Amino acid sequence: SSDTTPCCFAYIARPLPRAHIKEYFYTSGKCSNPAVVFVTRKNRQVCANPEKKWVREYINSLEMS
Amino acid sequence: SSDTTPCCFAYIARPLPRAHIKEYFYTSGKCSNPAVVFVTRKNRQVCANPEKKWVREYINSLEMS
Ligand SMILES: OC[C@H]1O[C@](CO)(O[C@H]2O[C@H](CO)[C@@H](O)[C@H](O)[C@H]2O)[C@@H](O)[C@@H]1O
Repeated sequence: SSDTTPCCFAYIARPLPRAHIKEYFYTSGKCSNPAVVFVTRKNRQVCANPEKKWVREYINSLEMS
Repeated sequence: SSDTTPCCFAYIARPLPRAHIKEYFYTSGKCSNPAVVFVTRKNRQVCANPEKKWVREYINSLEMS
């Protein structure tokens, strides 16, 4: 794209409360870091590390319904 | 909110209409590519090459307020 695209340069260090998260997306593969961005129920966006167990677990849960 | 950072990975190929732009900013030094972002009246964030004459001219005009 010739528009900006979001990248993550820090990850949240501890799990967000699951119940506060309603969506996720992956940042572009063009970014220097892989990242998951969780979207909260107050529509905040939070960067997280795909390598972490809780992150993969949250993703699996979000795809379950 | 958001802890993502906007980055640019391609530049618009032709000059944006000057009339459509309401401000600019430089992308973060965290991003791998240097870029100017022109923000349009409808809030597009368009990436532009800081080396191009039209980009520098537009910046200079925005700084004149
Ligand atoms: O139009 C969608 C998309 O394009 C950007 C470009 O970075 O993000 C994409 O990057 C990768 C391609 O490397 C794709 O996974 C994916 O479509 C996007 O993350 C971005 O402007 C836009 O989101």
